[PDB]
Amino acid sequence: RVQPIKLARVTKVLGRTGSQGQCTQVRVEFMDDTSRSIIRNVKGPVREGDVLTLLESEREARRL
Amino acid sequence: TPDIKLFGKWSTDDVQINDISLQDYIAVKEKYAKYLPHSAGRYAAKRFRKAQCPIVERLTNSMMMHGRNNGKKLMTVRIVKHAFEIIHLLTGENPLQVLVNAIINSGPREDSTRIGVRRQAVDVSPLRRVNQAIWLLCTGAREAAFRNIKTIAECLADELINAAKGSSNSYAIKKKDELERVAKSNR
Amino acid sequence: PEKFQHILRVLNTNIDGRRKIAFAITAIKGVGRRYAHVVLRKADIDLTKRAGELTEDEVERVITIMQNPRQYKIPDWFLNRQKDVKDGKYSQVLANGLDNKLREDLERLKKIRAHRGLRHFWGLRVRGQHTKTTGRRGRTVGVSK
Amino acid sequence: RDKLNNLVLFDKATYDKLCKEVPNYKLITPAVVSERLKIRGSLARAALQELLSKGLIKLVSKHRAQVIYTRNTKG
RNA sequence: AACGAGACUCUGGCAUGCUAACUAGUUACGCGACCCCCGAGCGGUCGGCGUCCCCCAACUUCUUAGAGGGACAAGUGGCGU
RNA sequence: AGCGUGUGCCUACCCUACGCCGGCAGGCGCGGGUAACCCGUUGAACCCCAUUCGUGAUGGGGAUCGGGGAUUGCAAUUAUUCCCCAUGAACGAGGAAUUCCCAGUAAGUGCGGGUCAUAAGCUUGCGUUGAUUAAGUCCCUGCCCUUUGUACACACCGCCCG
Repeated sequence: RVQPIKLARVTKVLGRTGSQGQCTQVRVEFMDDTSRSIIRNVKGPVREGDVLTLLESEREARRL
Repeated sequence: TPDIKLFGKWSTDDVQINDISLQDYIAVKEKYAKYLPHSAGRYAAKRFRKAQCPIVERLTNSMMMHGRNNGKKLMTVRIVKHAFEIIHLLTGENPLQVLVNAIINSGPREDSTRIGVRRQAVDVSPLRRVNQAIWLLCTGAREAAFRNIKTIAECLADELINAAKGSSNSYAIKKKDELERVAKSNR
Repeated sequence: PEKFQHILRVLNTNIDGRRKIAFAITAIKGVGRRYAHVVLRKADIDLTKRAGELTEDEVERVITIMQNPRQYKIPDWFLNRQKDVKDGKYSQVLANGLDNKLREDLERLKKIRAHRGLRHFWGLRVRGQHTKTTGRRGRTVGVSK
Repeated sequence: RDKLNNLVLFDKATYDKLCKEVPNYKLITPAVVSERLKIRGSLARAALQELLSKGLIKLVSKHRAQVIYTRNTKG
C-alpha cells in the first residue's frame, strides 16, 4: 500500500511547458542509485544541481 | 572576536538545517550573521540573488504588507524582536531553531497546475518551498490578531511554535495539508 | 470595589457606572467630550476613577455645575445657546430642553415662510448641496411603457 | 453575533486566583491575563504593576505597545 | 541611392585632478567673550560645548558652474555555417 | 527635505521677520526683499519615545443639522472661504464583472506651481519611508512577416437563400 519519499538531483533543464509557460521540464538523477535517471515537470524557479523531493518515483511525464 | 555576531542577543552557531534540499536557500550562519534584520541591499536585480538575503530579513520584509502598513520597516523590526523574546520564554530554546523548523515543516512538496476545474500534479522547487512557507505563516499571524486583545507579536510567536512541531492548529500546516491532498487526486 | 451601584440616573437619562467619569456623562444630550472635561475640572473631581465610584454629594456638585456654567466661570465662548433670539440670554441647553429648542427654531422659520423653512418642510437638503446624484432614498424606476 | 462581558474591578473569587496563579505561567502579559481571568486590558495593566512592587514577578521587557513579565527566577 | 531606425539634444550616477568665490563654506589662530568642572590636572597654559564675535590668516574637502576626462561588449572562459 | 514663487509695465493686487492685544479665525505698529543678499539654517508629514482606552457601531467613522464670531468684495439668502460649542447616519473588507503595475518601481506621506479679489476632494512637478512576485509564454485580447482559400472591395459590423 504505502511507499517512501525519494530525493533526486537536477542534471539538465529541457524547456518550459503548460498553457502559459508556467512549468519547467527537467531531467533528474536519484540520490541512492546514481545510474538511474527520469524526466519531470516543476512549478517554481529551478537551477541545475537543485535537489527535489518526490512523493512518487514510479510516475513519469512528457509535455503534460 | 568579530567572527561571532549575536544578532543583539541570540547565537547562530548552534542552529541546524535538517532537510538537505533547503540548506542552499535558508541563509543563516557565517557571512549571513548580522546585528539587525535591516539592510538597503539590491537583492531584486537578478533572478537568484534573492537566496543571499538573511532569513530573518525575508520574514521582516514579508510582514510590512497589508495596505495600511506599506513601507513601515522600523515598526516591523520590533515585531520580530518581541516575537523572538516570547518564543524563548515559552520553549526555553533558541528562537532561530524555531523559525528554521517552522519553515522546514510549512513548505509544500507536491502541487497541481491548472489546465482547463481540471488540474495536473507537478513537483515544487526548493526556492518556491521557502517562498510559500514565509507567506503562509505571515498570513496565519495576520488573520488571528484582527479582532482580539492579543498583539501581533504574541500571534507571530504562537504561529511559529505550532508550525515547528506540525500541530495542525496553525494556518500554515492546514493549508500545506490541503494543497498536497488536492494534488494527490490529480495524478 | 465596595460592590457599589454601577448604573445611575442623572437628568431623566441613564448613565453606565462602568466607563471613566469624563466619558460616562456624555450620555446626556448637550454634553460632548470637550464640555464634559471642563465641567469635571471646575467640580474638582479626579478624572482617573470609574463613574460608579462617585459619592452622592459628588454627583450633585457635577449636576449643579452643568445647569449654571456662568456662575462657576465657564466662558461665554464655550456655550451652545448664544444671544437666544427671543430673550438675549447665554446658556447651555441639555436633555429634553435641546429637543424643544430645535422644535421652536424650525417652526419660527416656517411661520414667516422663509426659504430655510420651506426646504425643511419639503424634506430637501437645507444647506448649499447639489441633489442630482447624492442622498437617494427611493426605488429604481423602469423605462417600459 | 456574540458579546464578551469583561469585569472593570475585582472580586475575591478572582483576586485570590490572581495571587494563586502567579507560579503557573512562563509568560505573563496583560492580554493573556485578560482572556484567562475575564478582565479588561486596563485592569490587567493595573494588576501586573502591583505584583511587580510586591516582588512576585520579573519584568523581562517594556515598550509602549508591549510589556513582558515572567516567573520569579526558578522552575 | 533616398526617408524612418540608430546617431543627435537635454537629464542621472563618478573626479580630494584643473579654473576661483565678503550674494558660498571649512579649518586654524592673533585671539576675545559666556557656561561647566565631568578631565591628566584648579577656578589654568591644556579639556568640553557654539548659526557667540572680529581677521588687514590660510584654503577649496563640503556649495555653485565652466573646460576637459571616462565605457568600447574593451579583458578572460564557454557557445556559434 | 527637495523642486519653486515674490511689489502686475493698460490692468493697481506681491512674499513676510520682529513687538504688542485676543481661546480661536483675526487686528495694530514697525522693518527687509526687484532676490545665492530678505521671509530662510525653508524647525514638513508619515516615522520615533512615553501616557490613557480594552473587542463594545466603542474614546472606530464623521455624514446630516441648530446657535454665535471674523476676513474678501460694489453685493455672500439658493448657506464664498475660515473659527467655536452642540448633534452623531451608513459602514464589520464588499455579487456577476473589471483597471494599473517589474526597482529607489508599487503603495504610504506631506510640500510647491496653475486657475486666484475670495478658494482644492482636480491637474502638473518635488522630496521622504520603501516591499511581496517574474526573468517567461502564445492560452485569452491584439500587432508584425510569409504560404493558402474566397461568390468580399461600402472591404466579415462584407455578401446571400426559402
